[PDB]
Amino acid sequence: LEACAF
Amino acid sequence: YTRVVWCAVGPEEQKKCQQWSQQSGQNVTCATASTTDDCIVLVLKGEADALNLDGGYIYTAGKCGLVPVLAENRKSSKHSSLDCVLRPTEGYLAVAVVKKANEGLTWNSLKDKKSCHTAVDRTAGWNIPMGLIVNQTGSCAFDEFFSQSCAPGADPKSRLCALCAGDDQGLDKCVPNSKEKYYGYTGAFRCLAEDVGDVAFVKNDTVWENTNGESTADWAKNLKREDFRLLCLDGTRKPVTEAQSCHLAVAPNHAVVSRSDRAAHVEQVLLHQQALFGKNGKNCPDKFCLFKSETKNLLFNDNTECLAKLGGRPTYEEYLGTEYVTAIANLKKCS
Ligand SMILES: *[C@@H]1O[C@H](CO)[C@@H](O[C@@H]2O[C@H](CO)[C@@H](O)[C@H](O)[C@H]2NC(C)=O)[C@H](O)[C@H]1NC(C)=O
Ligand SMILES: *[C@@H]1O[C@H](CO)[C@@H](O[C@@H]2O[C@H](CO)[C@@H](O)[C@H](O)[C@H]2NC(C)=O)[C@H](O)[C@H]1NC(C)=O
Ligand SMILES: Cc1ccc(Cl)c(Nc2ccccc2C(=O)O)c1Cl
Ligand SMILES: *[C@@H]1O[C@H](CO)[C@@H](O)[C@H](O)[C@H]1NC(C)=O
Ligand SMILES: [Fe+3]
Ligand SMILES: [Zn+2]
Repeated sequence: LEACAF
Repeated sequence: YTRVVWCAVGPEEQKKCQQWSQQSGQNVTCATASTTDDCIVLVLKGEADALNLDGGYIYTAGKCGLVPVLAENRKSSKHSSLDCVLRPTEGYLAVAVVKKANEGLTWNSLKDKKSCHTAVDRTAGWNIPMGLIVNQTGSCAFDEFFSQSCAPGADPKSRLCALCAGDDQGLDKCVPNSKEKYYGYTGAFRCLAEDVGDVAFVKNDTVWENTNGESTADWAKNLKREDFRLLCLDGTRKPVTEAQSCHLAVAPNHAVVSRSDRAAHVEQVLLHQQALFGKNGKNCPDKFCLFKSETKNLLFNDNTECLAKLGGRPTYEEYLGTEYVTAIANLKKCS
């Protein structure tokens, strides 16, 4: 679910 | 300090943005990157302020904390009293399109065919048809479904880029920007019109706007609507007049995103800029039109009537809708 891709 | 830094994706958008910046007397200025994800990184770093995004890219940007500011609104049917800027957006219809002459291709016989996608991670081009295909096949190997594809952004040596053509010199194959001949809604529909692919995953408007003389571009100028059909999820084929009863999903409209701390200022500058250069803008077509690009959908879809205010100060999940966010999340479980 939880994380920015960068 | 009221200056807004737009992010242009690739060099055709950069040229357009440099024209807007000259006409705006540098109230807008331009940063450029090679892909939409790189522009999202520039906005995260504070080296650009904003860009317009497809709903799949709004999911990437919103997971990173960027927020929707204004949405594209095209011509509508109900609520004609309401000014474009105040009118609720309607979504657009994601479709699968094939040639009428490719008889007996249906949704149920797509396996091992050739496909044309707007880009990896985009709504109609990828999230909706690949999410549906992974679910129906019960398999995550969506890179093995079609025999060959053009899906800009995928690995250029893979089958998912085998049909991509690159630029006028044949460089940049499969890059997710307008230099790739088969990028975006118009490029994926050109991939089907030229019979490079068997199916294209685009939106209903792209079929209409690129047929029957609606485009004078060389590859489109002679295309006839009746030579295309839509693939419906119940296994039937319909004429392209029937998209309301033959689509894969209703997509949330493309929208401008920014950092949360610059949203209010981006919003105010864009509402002024479209008064100048929008559809009935004071300086459009005389000087510059923000919503035209010879069908290439540069910086905004060419069918955009205005950027509209959003009701309810929505988060990116509220703007995309819970159905769509859940569809994406499930698909991204595969990679
Ligand atoms: C599919 O897309 C086309 C193109 O946007 C829609 O046709 C336009 O619809 C408006 C009214 O909403 C007309 O004033 C335009 O003249 C039409 N454009 C063209 C080029 O014909 C069509 O309505 C859409 N179909 C559905 C079911 O949404
Ligand atoms: C792919 O399948 C999954 C699992 O059925 C779908 O995810 C569900 O969608 C509904 C409607 O939004 C929710 O009620 C469920 O709670 C979701 N389930 C799970 C496990 O997350 C998903 O929508 C399907 N993808 C597509 C494109 O239709
Ligand atoms: C019959 C059909 C089947 C599957 C989808 Cl995704 C859709 N798409 C929608 C239609 C109306 C309203 C919303 C949607 C949607 O995708 O959210 C419809 Cl319309
Ligand atoms: C530039 O922005 C300023 C401040 O809002 C405004 O006074 C001026 O009219 C703008 N001009 C253009 C051309 O965008
Ligand atoms: Fe889209
Ligand atoms: Zn809310």
